[PDB]
Amino acid sequence: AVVKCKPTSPGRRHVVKVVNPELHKGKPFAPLLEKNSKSGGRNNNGRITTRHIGGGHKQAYRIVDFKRNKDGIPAVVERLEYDPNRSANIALVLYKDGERRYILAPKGLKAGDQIQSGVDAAIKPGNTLPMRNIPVGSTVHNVEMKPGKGGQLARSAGTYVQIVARDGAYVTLRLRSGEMRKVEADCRATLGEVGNAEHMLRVLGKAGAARWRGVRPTVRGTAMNPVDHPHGGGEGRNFGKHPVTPWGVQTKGKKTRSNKRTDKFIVRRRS
Amino acid sequence: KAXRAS
Amino acid sequence: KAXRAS
Amino acid sequence: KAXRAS
Amino acid sequence: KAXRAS
Amino acid sequence: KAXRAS
Amino acid sequence: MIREERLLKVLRAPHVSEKASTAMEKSNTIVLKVAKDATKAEIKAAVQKLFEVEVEVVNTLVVKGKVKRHGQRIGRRSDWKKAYVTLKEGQNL
Amino acid sequence: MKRTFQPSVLKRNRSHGFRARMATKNGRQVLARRRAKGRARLTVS
RNA sequence: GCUCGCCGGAAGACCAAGGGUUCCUGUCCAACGUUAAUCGGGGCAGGGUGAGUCGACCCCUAAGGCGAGGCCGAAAGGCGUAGUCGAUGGGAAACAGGUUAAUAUUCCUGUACUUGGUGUUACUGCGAAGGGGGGACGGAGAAGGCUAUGUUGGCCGGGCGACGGUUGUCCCGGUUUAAGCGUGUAGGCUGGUUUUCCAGGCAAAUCCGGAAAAUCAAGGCUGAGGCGUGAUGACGAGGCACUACGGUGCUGAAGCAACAAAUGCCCUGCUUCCAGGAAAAGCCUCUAAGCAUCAGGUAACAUCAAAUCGUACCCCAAACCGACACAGGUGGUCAGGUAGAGAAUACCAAGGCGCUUGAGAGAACUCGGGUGAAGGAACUAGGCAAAAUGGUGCCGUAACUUCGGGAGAAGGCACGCUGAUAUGUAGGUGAGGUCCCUCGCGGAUGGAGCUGAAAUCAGUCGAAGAUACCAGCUGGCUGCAACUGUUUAUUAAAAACACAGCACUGUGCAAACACGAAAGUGGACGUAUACGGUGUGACGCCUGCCCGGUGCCGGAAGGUUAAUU
RNA sequence: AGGACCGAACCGACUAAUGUUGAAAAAUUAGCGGAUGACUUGUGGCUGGGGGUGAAAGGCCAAUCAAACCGGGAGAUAGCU
Ligand SMILES: [K+]
Ligand SMILES: [K+]
Ligand SMILES: [K+]
Ligand SMILES: [K+]
Ligand SMILES: [K+]
Ligand SMILES: [K+]
Ligand SMILES: [K+]
Ligand SMILES: [K+]
Ligand SMILES: [K+]
Ligand SMILES: [K+]
Ligand SMILES: [K+]
Ligand SMILES: [K+]
Ligand SMILES: [K+]
Ligand SMILES: [K+]
Ligand SMILES: [K+]
Ligand SMILES: [K+]
Ligand SMILES: [K+]
Ligand SMILES: [Mg+2]
Ligand SMILES: [Mg+2]
Ligand SMILES: [Mg+2]
Ligand SMILES: [Mg+2]
Ligand SMILES: [Mg+2]
Ligand SMILES: [Mg+2]
Ligand SMILES: [Mg+2]
Ligand SMILES: [Mg+2]
Ligand SMILES: [Mg+2]
Ligand SMILES: [Mg+2]
Ligand SMILES: [Mg+2]
Ligand SMILES: [Mg+2]
Ligand SMILES: [Mg+2]
Ligand SMILES: [Mg+2]
Ligand SMILES: [Mg+2]
Ligand SMILES: [Mg+2]
Ligand SMILES: [Mg+2]
Ligand SMILES: [Mg+2]
Ligand SMILES: [Mg+2]
Ligand SMILES: [Mg+2]
Ligand SMILES: [Mg+2]
Ligand SMILES: [Mg+2]
Ligand SMILES: [Mg+2]
Ligand SMILES: [Mg+2]
Ligand SMILES: [Mg+2]
Ligand SMILES: [Mg+2]
Ligand SMILES: [Mg+2]
Ligand SMILES: [Mg+2]
Ligand SMILES: [Mg+2]
Ligand SMILES: [Mg+2]
Ligand SMILES: [Mg+2]
Ligand SMILES: [Mg+2]
Ligand SMILES: [Mg+2]
Ligand SMILES: [Mg+2]
Ligand SMILES: [Mg+2]
Ligand SMILES: [Mg+2]
Ligand SMILES: [Mg+2]
Ligand SMILES: [Mg+2]
Ligand SMILES: [Mg+2]
Ligand SMILES: [Mg+2]
Ligand SMILES: [Mg+2]
Ligand SMILES: [Mg+2]
Ligand SMILES: [Mg+2]
Ligand SMILES: [Mg+2]
Ligand SMILES: [Mg+2]
Ligand SMILES: [Mg+2]
Ligand SMILES: [Mg+2]
Ligand SMILES: [Mg+2]
Ligand SMILES: [Mg+2]
Ligand SMILES: [Mg+2]
Ligand SMILES: [Mg+2]
Ligand SMILES: [Mg+2]
Ligand SMILES: [Mg+2]
Repeated sequence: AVVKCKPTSPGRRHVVKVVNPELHKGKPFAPLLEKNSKSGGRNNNGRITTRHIGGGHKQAYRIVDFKRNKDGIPAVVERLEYDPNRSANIALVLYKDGERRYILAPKGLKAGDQIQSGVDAAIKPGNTLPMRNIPVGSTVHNVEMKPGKGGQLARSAGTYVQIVARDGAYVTLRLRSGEMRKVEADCRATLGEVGNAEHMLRVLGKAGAARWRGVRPTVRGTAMNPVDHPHGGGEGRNFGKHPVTPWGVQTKGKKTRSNKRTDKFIVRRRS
Repeated sequence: KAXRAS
Repeated sequence: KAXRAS
Repeated sequence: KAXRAS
Repeated sequence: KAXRAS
Repeated sequence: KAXRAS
Repeated sequence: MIREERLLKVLRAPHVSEKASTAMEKSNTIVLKVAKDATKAEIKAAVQKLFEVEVEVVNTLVVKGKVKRHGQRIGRRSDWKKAYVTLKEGQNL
Repeated sequence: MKRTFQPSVLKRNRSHGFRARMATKNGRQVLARRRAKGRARLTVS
């Protein structure tokens, strides 16, 4: 449920929380946990390479099964869990042989539901098949881009891909961006949408809530001195130049895709 | 791949 | 010793 | 207590 | 002074 | 004991 | 078994002081200056061989040498090891 | 007021000690220069 | 030495860091010490630091560092795999009393505990670089049970008062005791037990995970405190005997209860929330290859071992960082009494100090304060400064509002002490007894004793009862910024920055983008409900016209146009 | 519950006076703001100079910052004093 906080303090007035009562209140499944490495957006040279990253809550990494390659063996959803590492929720699934895994929780999937991967799996949400075996027009998520590599497309909360056509070795996919892209038909996809579609209706409500997520403040280029940013300078609020990145590239319309290797696969750009 | 474990 | 960092 | 006295 | 408020 | 030389 | 050549090098001098005198009279403990690299086991072995007394236990400490001045020229005395060697009751050096 | 020198022997030795100097060619050049000058104390060590 | 004053959540005590002999004793007073100095953190000499259990070393890892090969780079080098380092984190064990001029959980006394090596006795599936378990984790909140600790009584010892009174409902002091071992309690967690089987845990597994039966309705795990023992001991007010007036030696009473009570312990708990909360080893368990009347395991006993280095002293400071014996700076720990909500504040205890020039005098003027006739902002750029307000309980409280607020709005009344209700009430705690008793760390009744608000009525003192310290000034109109935050270390704290929210735009993942001659790395162990860039800046109502210019996006027929030929 | 409220520790630095060859190369005193958080703090680590880092003041990067410090080119050059 999407819940508005009452304005008992000014930092609470605008808060809108997504409260899912079905998520496991307890601890995550410890065999599928690893540590994360907080970067502060710094690379191995120790330099900030992505600005505005730092702090926020400590997070354990849940090993999610994006490959969904345990074919033939049914699994039962034990519980839905909060995952701090991503927008989607995850589902702890128990395979009939005793193996536990995490998957991305699809929309609708709940504790007790049966899932299965493979060529012969039923067309139902949470099942994973090669897109060769998924009907054209189907809604899918966690879509592989190379066979056996693991799902890379439509993993964020509420996202999905439409299989719009199948022609030979390739399917054509309508991505959430609006891009039409070809992928090999041998690539796997999970049926249904990624759950937690209410994610986008959250309102952080205060500066501190972004800080909890490890987002540090954005300083506007125009608030700086010329030495620091192309936009810097001026007696009072001045601008008078084409908007650019801190490194001087135009930042209002200029296209930056340059990948001749993958151009072949793009049927139609998002435009 | 990667210091986390890969 | 090792991909965790040791 | 309690400022009322205690 | 307290429990009562103070 | 002597590693100094004895 | 430590070699006798080693044992003949480890004990350097009896340490003369009020504390050492009190140690011997009250607690049956001789205080020795010992080689800086002397272990408790070597000091025990040496005292038993050379003084011919039963040793109960050796306690050891390193005395850090004092910084001193000789005609407004700064110097430091050497560090040295002190051993409190507790003899078994009734040995009497 | 907190002044600039806040001593830590560990940080001193890690920053400027003999082994830190020996770890790089530029640090070994420091030691070469200080030996050539005839410094009594080559490093903070 | 007596008195006085000051600190006492410190100006006491113990440490880490840092320093390094500053420690203790003797001796000296040139210099050092903002004065003198017989004194000193000064000179000189001598002394002083005692560990299986405290810490380091050590085993284990984090960030990160280094990094055989390797990948990359004119060279230098960069990155990184196995590795290997790296605590600020995980990993065995000791307490009380006594003692030195100066060390003590280290010495001594008493009483313990841990790990490992040998040897022996008995019983034995052992075996890891592998599997599994465990270690192993957040914020907030709430309550119960406790203890530290305090207070009072009882007890024991001493007292009978410099001035009225003081054999009592009187005064002073003491009333302390550990780890360990035994017991298992308030509380917390979890169904147990066997059998059969299995696409998982790289192989295997008797382990873990899974499935199905049977069967029992209870077991198990955890756990403060208490109690017992430790302890016929130790300690002990004091007295006595010595005194080289510093202190030695001896002797030793009571040593209980009730009540109050932590921020400590049960509690790595419980409840709840979202921002979803290290790792690795020790440890436990499983087997592999291998070993197979052995090795090895297990338990019992004996025996040996536990090295090395630190340990003095200062440590909110005269010993560290500040050139100084410098109003500065510096992390952790301990937490007495009366009043108090309190770690505020006042006064005190333990303990520590009076700040290393003094003596006079009692001008102007300066500094820090106190009081002020009448007036009361007339001062001034400006009420700057000062003065004022200030507590608790209750009554009461406007516009406006996003319905939370505004609000402690405003304003008002009561307030000490004594007695009574009731020689101390409601409440809290709870003995002996009596009664059941899975006959006990149990339940039921029982109220002694202890603690103890609040109210009302009646009195009573003062000018004044929130009497000190402590402790909101209030209201009205308006600019700006929604808000909490952030900032020019050292003249600017703001209307500036940020901010949630909004929009545009890029980005299909080997993402855009960024750091990198590169390899790589960040972005992200993310994947368009995502990520980067830009502008705007909560929310409400909204956001009009212009694409000529400059960008950007798309087009590409035609004109012009590079190397090349 | 809360970037909630009052208020110590703790963090800060709005006003005034003092001090300005200071007790102090930025403090003291009286008031002042935050005080469960976008908090604060110990230990260690990483980022390096046209470089870092910056809730952005050209702030900060060892009392130094519109380009640190040290050494070197170096006796730069100085139609100026
Ligand atoms: K901004
Ligand atoms: K500008
Ligand atoms: K800068
Ligand atoms: K500007
Ligand atoms: K400006
Ligand atoms: K004098
Ligand atoms: K040791
Ligand atoms: K060692
Ligand atoms: K009297
Ligand atoms: K113990
Ligand atoms: K006991
Ligand atoms: K010591
Ligand atoms: K220290
Ligand atoms: K205003
Ligand atoms: K301000
Ligand atoms: K245009
Ligand atoms: K520079
Ligand atoms: Mg950003
Ligand atoms: Mg999530
Ligand atoms: Mg992440
Ligand atoms: Mg923004
Ligand atoms: Mg500016
Ligand atoms: Mg520019
Ligand atoms: Mg203008
Ligand atoms: Mg203009
Ligand atoms: Mg001993
Ligand atoms: Mg020692
Ligand atoms: Mg000296
Ligand atoms: Mg002294
Ligand atoms: Mg003098
Ligand atoms: Mg001296
Ligand atoms: Mg490397
Ligand atoms: Mg190691
Ligand atoms: Mg450590
Ligand atoms: Mg001492
Ligand atoms: Mg008690
Ligand atoms: Mg009299
Ligand atoms: Mg607290
Ligand atoms: Mg000491
Ligand atoms: Mg002084
Ligand atoms: Mg000082
Ligand atoms: Mg402090
Ligand atoms: Mg106080
Ligand atoms: Mg005067
Ligand atoms: Mg006055
Ligand atoms: Mg007047
Ligand atoms: Mg008057
Ligand atoms: Mg008036
Ligand atoms: Mg006027
Ligand atoms: Mg005037
Ligand atoms: Mg004022
Ligand atoms: Mg005043
Ligand atoms: Mg105006
Ligand atoms: Mg503001
Ligand atoms: Mg503010
Ligand atoms: Mg300033
Ligand atoms: Mg200012
Ligand atoms: Mg990448
Ligand atoms: Mg703006
Ligand atoms: Mg417009
Ligand atoms: Mg607050
Ligand atoms: Mg500041
Ligand atoms: Mg102040
Ligand atoms: Mg406020
Ligand atoms: Mg406050
Ligand atoms: Mg400017
Ligand atoms: Mg500076
Ligand atoms: Mg320059
Ligand atoms: Mg030249
Ligand atoms: Mg010149």
